[PDB]
Amino acid sequence: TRCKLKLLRMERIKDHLLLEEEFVSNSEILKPFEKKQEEEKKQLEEIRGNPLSIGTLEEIIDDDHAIVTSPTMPDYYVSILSFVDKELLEPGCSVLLHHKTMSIVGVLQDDADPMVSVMKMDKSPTESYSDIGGLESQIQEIKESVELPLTHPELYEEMGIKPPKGVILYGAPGTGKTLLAKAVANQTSATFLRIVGSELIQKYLGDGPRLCRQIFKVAGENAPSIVFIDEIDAIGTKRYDSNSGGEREIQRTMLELLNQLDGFDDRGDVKVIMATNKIETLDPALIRPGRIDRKILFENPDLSTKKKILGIHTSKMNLSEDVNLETLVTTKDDLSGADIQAMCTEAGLLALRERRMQVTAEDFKQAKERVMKNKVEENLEGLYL
Amino acid sequence: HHTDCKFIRVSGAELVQKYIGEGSRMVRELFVMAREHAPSIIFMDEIDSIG
Amino acid sequence: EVKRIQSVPLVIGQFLEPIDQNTGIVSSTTGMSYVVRILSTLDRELLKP
Amino acid sequence: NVKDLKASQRVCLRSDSYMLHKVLENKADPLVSLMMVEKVPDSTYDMVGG
Amino acid sequence: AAPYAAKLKQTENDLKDIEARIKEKAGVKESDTGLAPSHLWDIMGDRQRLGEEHPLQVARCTKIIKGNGESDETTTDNNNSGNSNSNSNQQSTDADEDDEDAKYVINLKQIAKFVVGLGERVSPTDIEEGMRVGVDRSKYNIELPLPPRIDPSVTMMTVEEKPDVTYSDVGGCKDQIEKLREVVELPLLSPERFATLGIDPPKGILLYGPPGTGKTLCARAVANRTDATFIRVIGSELVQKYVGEGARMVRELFEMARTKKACIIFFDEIDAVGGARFDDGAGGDNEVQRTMLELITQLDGFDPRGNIKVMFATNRPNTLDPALLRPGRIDRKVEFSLPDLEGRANIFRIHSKSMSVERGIRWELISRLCPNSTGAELRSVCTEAGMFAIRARRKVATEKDFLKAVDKVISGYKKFSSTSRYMQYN
Ligand SMILES: Nc1ncnc2c1ncn2[C@@H]1O[C@H](COP(=O)(O)OP(=O)(O)OP(=O)(O)O)[C@@H](O)[C@H]1O
Ligand SMILES: Nc1ncnc2c1ncn2[C@@H]1O[C@H](COP(=O)(O)OP(=O)(O)OP(=O)(O)O)[C@@H](O)[C@H]1O
Ligand SMILES: [Mg+2]
Ligand SMILES: [Mg+2]
Repeated sequence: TRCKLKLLRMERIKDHLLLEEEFVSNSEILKPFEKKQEEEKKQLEEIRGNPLSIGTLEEIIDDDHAIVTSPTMPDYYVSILSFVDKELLEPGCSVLLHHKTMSIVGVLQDDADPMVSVMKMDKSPTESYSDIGGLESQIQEIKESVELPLTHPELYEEMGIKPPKGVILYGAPGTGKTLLAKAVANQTSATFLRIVGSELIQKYLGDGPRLCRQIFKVAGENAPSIVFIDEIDAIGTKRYDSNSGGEREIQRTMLELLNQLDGFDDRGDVKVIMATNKIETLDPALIRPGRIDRKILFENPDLSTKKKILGIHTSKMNLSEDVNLETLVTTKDDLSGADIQAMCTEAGLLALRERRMQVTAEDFKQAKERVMKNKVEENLEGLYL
Repeated sequence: HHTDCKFIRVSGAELVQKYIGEGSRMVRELFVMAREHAPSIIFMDEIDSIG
Repeated sequence: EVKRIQSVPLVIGQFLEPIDQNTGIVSSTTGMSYVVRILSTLDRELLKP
Repeated sequence: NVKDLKASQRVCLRSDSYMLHKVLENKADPLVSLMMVEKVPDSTYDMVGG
Repeated sequence: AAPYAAKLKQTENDLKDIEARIKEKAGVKESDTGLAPSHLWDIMGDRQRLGEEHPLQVARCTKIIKGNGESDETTTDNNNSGNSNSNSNQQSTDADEDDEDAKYVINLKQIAKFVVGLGERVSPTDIEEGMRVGVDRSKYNIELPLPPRIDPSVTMMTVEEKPDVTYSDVGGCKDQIEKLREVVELPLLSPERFATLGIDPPKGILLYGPPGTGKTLCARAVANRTDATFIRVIGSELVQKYVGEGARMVRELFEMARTKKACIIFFDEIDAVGGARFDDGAGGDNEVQRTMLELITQLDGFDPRGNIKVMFATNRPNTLDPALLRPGRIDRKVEFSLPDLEGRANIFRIHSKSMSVERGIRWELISRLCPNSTGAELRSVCTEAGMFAIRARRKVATEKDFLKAVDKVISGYKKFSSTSRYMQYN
């Protein structure tokens, strides 16, 4: 009771003050200036018409022009002029054009696009510094590769080695490979990119290779970063369709991904994470070792590892005096970490079933037998016996 | 009907609706719709005679 | 004068749904969403689907 | 205002300048129109007893 | 339930306050774009924006006509073509004469084709096939030529001249490397011997092999040794190909090498772009087929090549045209393959050389334990061993630190078949 009040003491006053502070300041900003900056703004608005057609800058020719490719079907030789500089632009950046006669009138985007919006996230990570136990060892391998160059680059220099680039998490479902990456990201306090690899692909053609570029482009602006491209399996060796409407799309999109990962330089400052079911849903060579270090094979919790996962859950639920910690383990045979969480959800539903406010002995025992029954084989001991 | 939840019901695999966008991205929009109009039950179909 | 407007040429679209009781949103066979004023002297009970 | 328009707000526009009208919370997609087709859920557990 | 219940609602209001706080924040951002040196750009800025002088559409020539002999008047003429230089100057039964030539037919990037005239800045020697040309917003006519394609500036990046790679940065003094020397250096020094024998001197080579061997390192190695300038194109890094854009990618760099003497044209990774066509496939492409048709003819044309050598690296020889695999394009074929024990000793010695480690290590000792492998895997053993070494807090990775690193890659191999052997006691 006393400490949840202390969270309230810290959060209510500081946070409530912060809203109020923003709200007055929006007025207050205006008042210091009354000419010069106001004037320049005023003529920016006369110059720039309403609406503005979006552009994408392909390239700058150094003579006060450029070439843009726009969602308007023909391309344009546009000029660079009015409240924009030649060096305020870089190629491949998104520009704002004048409706009447296309001209770069400045930038207020700088790689602002919807695919950027999905990718950047302001969400809170689900796990923070391995909240849920088990897989102690595997995290002390992600950390060596990913977290460790960011935190201390010096140690690699004494060693005289180049620092790693990226990790590949793979193997079993229900082992929380996608959640360890979230843990590592919160530990450092890095920039995290939840983009999903499957969100670049659509029926419509020719859109995809833009999207692959934009990932590497944004990641480098906000570096240091951790990039997670989750579920790069779907864009693997496989094909969209066996008829039509996708013969090209997977082929261009994957190839284009390998290229801009290597083309950065061999960096140890923008890490990638590829989350994949297996290497049998991807191409047999990726990009392909010395360059992609390290590879982490997830396999099923062992008796030690699954104990650890379980102890977390059971303590957050009523009672444990009824059926010993050991007696849960003993009854269970080795399975993924989802099966361990599943037994506890079912146990809780069973306490509801009885209409108890205690997880009784009976509830534990049934919940254990249920999961084992899904998920079953018996010809391991049938070949034998 | 009794829970006082949304319905939809999604019949089969999604590609079929294209009237605006494509059916690949209506899966992405499954989130946006489910949440705003929560409380929802979604009866997602796919019999799997695909096999 | 209204009746002239009602006769051909017309472009097919498909009514989706209302947003008001006198304005609706359609999408055409052109492939463009247009928010349209609905004409008086038509269904608005059997127009909704 | 730009304090009255939010991120991910659907809006109406003209077509001769695309000048805004007003805010709309009705978001129009084929999936949302699928709910219009389906209509209301029906029946009761004792109709489907056994 | 007062201890948690009351405190639950209090938790909730704070979160909602925080959501509201973020929408207040993002509606105002940082002012504006106004910069004092580009406020002076505004003086010129009003005049050009209101004038009819931009934008110019990007078009590009796709078809050349000669503007007499075209068949523009069709009165007393016949066919689709005339005399190929006259059509209205030999007859006035058309009732017209015109003296316009090299009119040219452009394509827009909307895929709409138009014939246009020529400006006051244009003459037929400023225009060509494949060259960007700017045309009006309304009624079209060429104003200013723009340089050919989107290739310039993007190609130059890929080209590095005079590599900082020799046969010290390649391990093994492999069989392929000995046949590689014969192709570049030997007919460059002395084209006399080849002439007298009555063989036509090797100048084509295709380096191919599994990934991770270092087919490229060698190719760079000899480029420096022969002391020739190096021109590189990578046809899976450079993916411009659209309607014979990649034929312009090929042409420039080949054309540049040809103006110089003592050169290497290295065409790399041509599995795509100038590679296999996908008409047969479901891809329907024959955009990479223009790149192919150009590449062949550039070679064939260059011949005798004056001791300027055309090299090829491609991963697979399955992605090549059988016209390349006729002699006079490719003459020598080298498959790169797994290095021997000492060859794998050498790739380990270079990796280890960069490291700051204890010197008491012996390179042969480590590579024994190692199986037959790719160079890229031996890069991995040193980088992995580096990570184990800092973790244990040694500033050196001992011989023992590299044996742990070797073992983990192998253990994976065991996981995919079956573990445990008879070599735990033999
Ligand atoms: N080391 C760990 N970190 C995080 N959670 C873990 C750990 N070990 C086990 N778990 C357990 O595994 C459960 C399942 O995780 P989750 O279902 O997200 O799996 P995944 O391997 O990322 O899957 P998918 O293939 O479905 O994308 C967690 O909820 C937790 O109970
Ligand atoms: N001969 C070698 N000497 C030293 N290291 C080597 C050698 N061969 C390969 N390696 C290592 O492997 C890394 C990557 O492979 P490399 O670029 O040499 O190969 P490739 O088979 O020509 O490749 P790709 O399929 O990427 O074109 C090198 O940067 C280097 O560290
Ligand atoms: Mg996952
Ligand atoms: Mg190579």
